[PDB]
Amino acid sequence: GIDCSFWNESYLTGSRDERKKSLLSKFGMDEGVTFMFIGRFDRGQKGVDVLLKAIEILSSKKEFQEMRFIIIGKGDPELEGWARSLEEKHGNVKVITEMLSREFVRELYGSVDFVIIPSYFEPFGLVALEAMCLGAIPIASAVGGLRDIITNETGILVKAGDPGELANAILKALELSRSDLSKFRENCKKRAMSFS
Amino acid sequence: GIDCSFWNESYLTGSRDERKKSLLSKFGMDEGVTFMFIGRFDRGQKGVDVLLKAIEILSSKKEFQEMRFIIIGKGDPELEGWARSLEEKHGNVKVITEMLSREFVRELYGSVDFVIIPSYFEPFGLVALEAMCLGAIPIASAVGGLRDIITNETGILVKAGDPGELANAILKALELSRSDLSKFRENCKKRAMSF
Amino acid sequence: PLPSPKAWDVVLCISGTLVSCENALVVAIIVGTPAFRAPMFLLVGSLAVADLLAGLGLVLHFAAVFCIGSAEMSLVLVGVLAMAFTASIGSLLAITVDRYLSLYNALTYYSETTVTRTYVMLALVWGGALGLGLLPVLAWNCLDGLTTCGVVYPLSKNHLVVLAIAFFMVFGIMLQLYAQICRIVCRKGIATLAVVLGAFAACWLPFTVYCLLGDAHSPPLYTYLTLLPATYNSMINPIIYAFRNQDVQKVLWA
Amino acid sequence: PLPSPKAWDVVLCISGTLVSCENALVVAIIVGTPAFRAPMFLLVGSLAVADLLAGLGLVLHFAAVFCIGSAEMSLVLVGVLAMAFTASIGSLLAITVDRYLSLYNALTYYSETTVTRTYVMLALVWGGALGLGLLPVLAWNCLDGLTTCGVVYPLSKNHLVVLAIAFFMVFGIMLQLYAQICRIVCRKGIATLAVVLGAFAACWLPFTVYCLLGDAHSPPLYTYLTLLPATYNSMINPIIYAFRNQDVQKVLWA
Ligand SMILES: CCCCCCCCCCCC(=O)OC[C@H](COP(=O)(O)OCCN)OC(=O)CCCCCCCCC
Ligand SMILES: CCCCCCCCCCCC(=O)OC[C@H](COP(=O)(O)OCCN)OC(=O)CCCCCCCCC
Ligand SMILES: CCCCCCCCCCCC(=O)OC[C@H](COP(=O)(O)OCCN)OC(=O)CCCCCCCCC
Ligand SMILES: CCCCCCCCCCCC(=O)OC[C@H](COP(=O)(O)OCCN)OC(=O)CCCCCCCCC
Ligand SMILES: CC(C)Oc1cc(Cl)ccc1CNc1cc(-c2ccccc2)nc2ncnn12
Ligand SMILES: CC(C)Oc1cc(Cl)ccc1CNc1cc(-c2ccccc2)nc2ncnn12
Ligand SMILES: CCCCCCCCCCCCCCCCCCCCCCCCO
Ligand SMILES: CCCCCCCCCCCCCCCCCCCCCCCCO
Ligand SMILES: CCCCCCCC/C=C\CCCCCCCC(=O)NCCO
Ligand SMILES: CCCCCCCC/C=C\CCCCCCCC(=O)NCCO
Ligand SMILES: CCCCCCCCCCCCCCCCCCCCO
Ligand SMILES: CCCCCCCCCCCCCCCCCCCCO
Ligand SMILES: CCCCCCCCCCCCCCCCCCCCO
Ligand SMILES: CCCCCCCCCCCCCCCCCCCCO
Ligand SMILES: CCCCCCCCCCCCO
Ligand SMILES: CCCCCCCCCCCCO
Ligand SMILES: CCCCCCCCCCCCO
Ligand SMILES: CCCCCCCCCCCCO
Ligand SMILES: CCCCCCCCCCCCO
Ligand SMILES: CCCCCCCCCCCCO
Ligand SMILES: CCCCCCCCCCCCO
Ligand SMILES: CCCCCCCCCCCCO
Repeated sequence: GIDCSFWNESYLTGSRDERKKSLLSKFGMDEGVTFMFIGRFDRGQKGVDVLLKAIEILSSKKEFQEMRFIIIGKGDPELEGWARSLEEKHGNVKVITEMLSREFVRELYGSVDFVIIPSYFEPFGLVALEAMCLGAIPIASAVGGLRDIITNETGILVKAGDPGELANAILKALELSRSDLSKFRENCKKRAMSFS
Repeated sequence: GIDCSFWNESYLTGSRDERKKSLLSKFGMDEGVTFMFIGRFDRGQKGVDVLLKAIEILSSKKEFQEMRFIIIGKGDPELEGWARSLEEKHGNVKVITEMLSREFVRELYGSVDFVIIPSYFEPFGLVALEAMCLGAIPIASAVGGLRDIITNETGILVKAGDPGELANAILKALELSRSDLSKFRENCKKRAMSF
Repeated sequence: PLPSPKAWDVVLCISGTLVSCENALVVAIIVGTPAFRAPMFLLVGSLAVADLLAGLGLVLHFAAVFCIGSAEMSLVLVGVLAMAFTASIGSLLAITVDRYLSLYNALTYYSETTVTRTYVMLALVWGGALGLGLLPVLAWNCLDGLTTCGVVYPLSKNHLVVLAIAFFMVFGIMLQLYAQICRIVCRKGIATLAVVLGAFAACWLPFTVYCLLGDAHSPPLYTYLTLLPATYNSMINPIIYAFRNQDVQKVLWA
Repeated sequence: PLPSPKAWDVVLCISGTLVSCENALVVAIIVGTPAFRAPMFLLVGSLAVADLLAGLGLVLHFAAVFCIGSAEMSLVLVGVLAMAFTASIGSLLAITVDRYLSLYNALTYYSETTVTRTYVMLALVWGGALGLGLLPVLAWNCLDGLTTCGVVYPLSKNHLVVLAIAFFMVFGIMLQLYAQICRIVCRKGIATLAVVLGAFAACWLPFTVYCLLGDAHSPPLYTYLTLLPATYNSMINPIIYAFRNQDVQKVLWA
């Protein structure tokens, strides 16, 4: 399953702040807390629609200008067009529909603050473990598989298919402090490395 | 494994020639026999380098102008740059590094004449069966797995990692007649569905 | 003149009582809430029903051979216990198969084929339990006096060997399934897998092995000493498979 | 000399000679060509070595009980046959797990961990064969009396039961391994799997089942009648696993 050696922060020379700033400059967005979603687009298995609806709901809020979103995936062309429209409407949203090499994914995990996994059902949860190994705080649905990996001290838990609750969780995570973020990242690394 | 209800010619509307011409126009190349390679790029498992070397060798031949090549894959950036340089040098070569949906893959299988599978080791060979189901004549290495599927009457067989033999096989396949191509497509469909 | 109960008979009666209580609780919880209708819950409910049948059979058999003197009522209950144990092991195998396919068929598991597969598994499990738990009734028992009686009195030697052969085949299948679950997961997960498989093995190998090395003339004590861990397994199944779920627990706390 | 061989022993000596000839040819082909050094060929050569040992053991055993009166040699040569059969049944499991891992780990199977795995599997197979073919020459022997000889005279009854238990555990693993290969493949590729598994079950079930339902007082004809199919399983192994390969055929038409 998890290599535990392919995924590690040691392979990345740059620091968290420097890597995040470089990645944001590459995408042409200013510095700030960024949330990344990776996975295929589909009706009711991965759940990109819930994330997009939550983003739309948050758009009416003033603090939405402080949040950056990176969406990676493919699938139904309607959802791809919806994501492209959201990207065009707001300058703090980016969409990457192309495939990415494992090195790029590893670099991303070590740069983005939070990884959103709002899946309807996910028996095992490789994505959560891979993100946690590089100190990425997850925000996942409380379904089987993700419930075991993520405890109260290693991330957040949200009800499946509840855009309002997902938006509330994002807003609440917006206030976490840098020291708390570092402690959470260390705890996530420990949980991912110890858990098989 | 293979989904017989997913890979079929029924889901395609136009005729073989019409789909081929439309795809070639979309890719901006003239009508002709087109050879497609789909797979990962790497050193010694799928052998894209063998196909690229064969194309380079064939470039010096006069008949090379009648061949079209579509290369789909990802991997070592050096090989990607080599493929891009080959595409730039010759107007009858195209490279697609993007990931494609299964519908596009089936359309390609139903459009291109020949599918090249010069892999060093293919224990099962899903690509061969998927290409055959839509009526694409394969040109595969004679390694385990591909040898079981492709008989003498359903395609060609070439020695693994021998660019000269691959070029010779491509040249030989360039001269097959339309009726022979139709018979080969029917035989390939029968063999693929039989499994 | 009813026979005098022994200490081991009382021990098995109380073990049956405890098993019945636990699995009645589990079955009531699952059948009560209408949200528990996924294939996992169907398989766990089948396991709980099998264990409850085994426990109730133990209690009734003790009450049918020492209190309600009867020679025809204590023979049906042996078949009932054989059916219960066979169905319990079949349900364990079905649960393991479902878990492995859910971890492997990540995207195709959530379909109608999963429901059809679960129904097929339940049909196979209970049909096999009933086919291999009707032999004591008429097909194979040593009651007549010319069928080489086995270690468990009413049953036959040719029947208790087929049961052991089937158990060892199922055990091999379970080992292979756990190998492919270990490969997908891989030290907490592996430790938990090892514990869950070790409980099953340590509980069911004693009897099924003594079942092949024993005769009708061996001491009757070895029966009880090897057939008690099987009851203990039926006792600890709900804890492993039902009460460790995070949806059953909230209903428990209600 | 004195025992005056019987009509059922010549039929077994000739089978031994045929098995020996076939597998000697296969081993000579494998060892002669230096290109055959992949893990597949190591496993298929181990299988051939095991079935050559079995055949030579049969021939020598027949020649040591009816031509060279010697109890010591016969006792030593029964253990050789037990080891040969154990190794020949372990090599099939090794081959099948290799096939499954090559079909599954399509890109990881060609790493350098497929050689360490093959060496580990060979060590396990030929260590288990020697551990479970060390019993006749060891404590678990029935020669001294009071140890309840099994269906095969020199061997004990606990040793044969342990061997049968191990076979049924290993038979279940093959069922799951083929149930996993069917999903990868899946009409003409399922028929071959069914035939290859039937040729193994139909050949080895008779003995391993009679091994549990039999006794020292059973007629001696059943041992011959159930141990002949087991011998004939070493005649079709080279055809299924060695002569059906195309490189091997190319080397053979010279
Ligand atoms: C998803 C929507 C909800 C649908 C719910 C119905 C599906 C079947 C659930 C059965 C689960 C179970 O606990 O089995 C116990 C009985 C046997 O109990 P017995 O009295 O102790 O023993 C008597 C022996 N039979 O299980 C069975 O009988 C197995 C039934 C097999 C057929 C599967 C259902 C077919 C319906 C289409
Ligand atoms: C996946 C691993 C598990 C594999 C299980 C292997 C066991 C199969 C063998 C069945 C033979 C048997 O014992 O049948 C008993 C009765 C017959 O008793 P009788 O002949 O009537 O006695 C003499 C009468 N005068 O069988 C039946 O009643 C028929 C039902 C057979 C049930 C087998 C179902 C297996 C489904 C998995
Ligand atoms: C890449 C080049 C490879 C070089 C060769 C590697 C050797 C692997 C073994 C070959 C197959 C075989 O039949 O083994 C038989 C021997 C025993 O035969 P015995 O005479 O009938 O019975 C006596 C019982 N031992 O058994 C063994 O192989 C024992 C396991 C050894 C495997 C590890 C070898 C370490 C090499 C580093
Ligand atoms: C996947 C298939 C699983 C196989 C499961 C069966 C395992 C058998 C375990 C214990 C029985 C046994 O091996 O006999 C003990 C031997 C015999 O010695 P002795 O006659 O009792 O000596 C007494 C002297 N007075 O003990 C040994 O010789 C030690 C070797 C044990 C071999 C087990 C190897 C298994 C590797 C797979
Ligand atoms: C020869 C022996 C190990 O066979 C077995 C024994 C048990 Cl107890 C369980 C299972 C099997 C065979 N299944 C198996 C084995 C191995 C493997 C890895 C390393 C060394 C040796 C074997 N890997 C696998 N991956 C998926 N199945 N599987
Ligand atoms: C209950 C019975 C079927 O269990 C088995 C019996 C045998 Cl002979 C072999 C194996 C198994 C369990 N392995 C298994 C079963 C099924 C399955 C598919 C449809 C209906 C029911 C079961 N699919 C699977 N895919 C990978 N393993 N596997
Ligand atoms: C002369 C005959 C002698 C034979 C006697 C044999 C006795 C063998 C002991 C068998 C009884 C012990 C059963 C072990 C079960 C252990 C696991 C506990 C799991 C608890 C849940 C953990 C949840 C996390 O997963
Ligand atoms: C006391 C009575 C008990 C008697 C028990 C007798 C049981 C009968 C056993 C019969 C032995 C033979 C069984 C071989 C069957 C396999 C066919 C050949 C496969 C080889 C070609 C495959 C090529 C493509 O894969
Ligand atoms: C897909 C099919 C699944 C089949 C699995 C087969 C497992 C059967 C193994 C073991 C079943 C053992 C049955 C217990 C014997 C009877 C106990 C008893 O009689 N106690 C009398 C009270 O004194
Ligand atoms: C990973 C370990 C693999 C172990 C697999 C275990 C299989 C053993 C099963 C069966 C082995 C049966 C052995 C034959 C008995 C002896 C035959 C005989 O003695 N004939 C005397 C001539 O008259
Ligand atoms: C799960 C699918 C795999 C194949 C299973 C094959 C069945 C093996 C067990 C046979 C038991 C068959 C035992 C029969 C008992 C015969 C005694 C007759 C009377 C003696 O006088
Ligand atoms: C694998 C994880 C740990 C658990 C393993 C326990 C396995 C022990 C087998 C005990 C066999 C117990 C068989 C005892 C037979 C008693 C003598 C018979 C006398 C006939 O008259
Ligand atoms: C691969 C995982 C396997 C788990 C362990 C299997 C153990 C069962 C086999 C029989 C054990 C050994 C049975 C005990 C030996 C019989 C004689 C003892 C009594 C002397 O009077
Ligand atoms: C898929 C192909 C499977 C074919 C094999 C089926 C199983 C054969 C059963 C062997 C019966 C073994 C018969 C035992 C004979 C009676 C011995 C009793 C002696 C009492 O002292
Ligand atoms: C957890 C297993 C509990 C075993 C309880 C055994 C108690 C037996 C005591 C009475 C035996 C008759 O002398
Ligand atoms: C499962 C163990 C708990 C039950 C213990 C019962 C022991 C009773 C043995 C003494 C008999 C008294 O009549
Ligand atoms: C003795 C056990 C035999 C098991 C065979 C069951 C195969 C039925 C497949 C049903 C279709 C599953 O989608
Ligand atoms: C015999 C036990 C077989 C299971 C071995 C699996 C565990 C070894 C590490 C596997 C590496 C992940 O693919
Ligand atoms: C593979 C078996 C071939 C048939 C062998 C027949 C031998 C029977 C000999 C019986 C009379 C003694 O010469
Ligand atoms: C599968 C091949 C079976 C051929 C050998 C059967 C025995 C034939 C000769 C008769 C020996 C009994 O006197
Ligand atoms: C009963 C024998 C089971 C022993 C299994 C040994 C597994 C060792 C793992 C070796 C890892 C090689 O990838
Ligand atoms: C009992 C045999 C179990 C395996 C049978 C599976 C055959 C049908 C599977 C078709 C779907 C491929 O993923």
